[PDB]
Amino acid sequence: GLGGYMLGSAMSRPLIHFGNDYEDRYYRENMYRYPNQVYYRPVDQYSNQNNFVHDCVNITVKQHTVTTTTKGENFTETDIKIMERVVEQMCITQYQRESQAY
Amino acid sequence: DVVMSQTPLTLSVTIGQPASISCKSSQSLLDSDGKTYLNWLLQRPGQSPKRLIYLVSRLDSGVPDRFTGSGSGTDFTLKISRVEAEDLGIYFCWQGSHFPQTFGGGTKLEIKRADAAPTVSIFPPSSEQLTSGGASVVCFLNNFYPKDINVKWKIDGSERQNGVLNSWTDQDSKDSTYSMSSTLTLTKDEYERHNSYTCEATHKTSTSPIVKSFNRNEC
Amino acid sequence: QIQLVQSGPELKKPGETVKISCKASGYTFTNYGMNLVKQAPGKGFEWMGWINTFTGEPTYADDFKGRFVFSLDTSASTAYLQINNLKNEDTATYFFTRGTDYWGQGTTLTVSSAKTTAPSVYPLAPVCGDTTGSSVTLGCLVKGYFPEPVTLTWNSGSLSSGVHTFPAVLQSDLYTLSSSVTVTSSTWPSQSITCNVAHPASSTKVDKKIEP
Repeated sequence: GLGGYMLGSAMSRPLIHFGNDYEDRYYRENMYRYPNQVYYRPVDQYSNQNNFVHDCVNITVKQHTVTTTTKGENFTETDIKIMERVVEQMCITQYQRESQAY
Repeated sequence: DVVMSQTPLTLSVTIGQPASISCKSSQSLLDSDGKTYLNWLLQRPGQSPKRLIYLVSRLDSGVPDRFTGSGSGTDFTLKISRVEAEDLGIYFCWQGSHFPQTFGGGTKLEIKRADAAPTVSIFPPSSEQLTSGGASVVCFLNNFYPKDINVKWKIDGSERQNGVLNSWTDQDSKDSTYSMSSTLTLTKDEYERHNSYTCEATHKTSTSPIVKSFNRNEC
Repeated sequence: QIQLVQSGPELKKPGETVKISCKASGYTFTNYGMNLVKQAPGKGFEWMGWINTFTGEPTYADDFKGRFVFSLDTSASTAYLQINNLKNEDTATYFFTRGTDYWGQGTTLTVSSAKTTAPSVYPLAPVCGDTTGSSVTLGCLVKGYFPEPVTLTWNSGSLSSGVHTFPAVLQSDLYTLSSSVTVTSSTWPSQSITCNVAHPASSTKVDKKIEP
């Protein structure tokens, strides 16, 4: 499950750009439904950024949808689409943080 | 423990008309994560609940714009701008914002339809039951409307209440009517001590009772 | 095809245990949290808690953090609700839900020292309106059984139109239920109309054709 995973501190949601003013307007009006912090394993447990990141995205996303759908939610193809993109940026930033403090 | 107060208990509406349902929680439903987890579900007769709206106003796929959810803090409203056949059933809110989650009492939504006199059928005890020393006289009063109805049993002309058990179905999805089942059970000894058995229904569609009866003497 | 199929009806004695299961399918099991709801007879819904399908960690509402256990068999997409040291208060129908949108059919649990009593099924043939409307109504009477629930169908489920199966009624310490089916004056006795019943609690299943 979440064995050995740490909850990172909250951060600003990354402003990810989409050309169509619709998806943008959608991410903006829906980011409150997405995470603003992530789950990660100590960085000394990965060989590179891509491994830390891939692992971080799957865990953060999963935990988020199971705990939020419990209270009442619905994540479409678009919601998942957007979430993985945003969480990935946050995971890469969480990576920078971890390696910087080492 | 947040208490969800849903009103009204029942609603009777004409197709095409609007319907409003209310859910007020004892405490604010704004969750710590900034969201407001207020859900609206629909439980059709015989079916298990199905969610129509989540997060106060978001529609689940398939749900018509006819349905809208609004409110915030403690006042929430489920609205149907134009009600219709398929909508009949029990509605209720469910809040997931605080531990423990709580449900509203529910609002039974009745869809009005033209009046229908009950179809009445009376059944003498089955042979196989008269061998066990018991006797049951079953009477069905099916597909009527409005729901208000009253059944009365008479043995040789005397009203009989002892031993009567009734059961009513919810509003039907197909023809939106109601049905009733009334069963009079007595001992075979007694059953054989009387002749005519009558089932009388008092319903708006008739000023005089809608009777159905038989004579034990198979006459 | 998103479905939650819960285990069947249960009859237990005060003190025994029950492990109710819910087999899920039609979606990614571990992406949705699961809730457990209780509904006492004629009462509203009561939230028992939830399970994190990803971590497996269960969380119980105060009234259930004593004798209730929520578990999973992730590989099989199955959730479990176990109730230990059963009490009469535990009598009710329990449901598993996918978050807040989908529900299972629910499973009815009865806890009482009383012993299972199979139902008696009597057919019901006409004797009134012959063809004053060309319609025919027949019935089937199920009485004196314990406990809830029972299952009824006409001709194995091949006949579900013009059928009315009413809610069972607690007579003494026994339930009674009836059902009726209306058909065209021709269709009967021309064709066979049989009544099907099953009382899980008492491993019972019976039939009873309807004849003039």
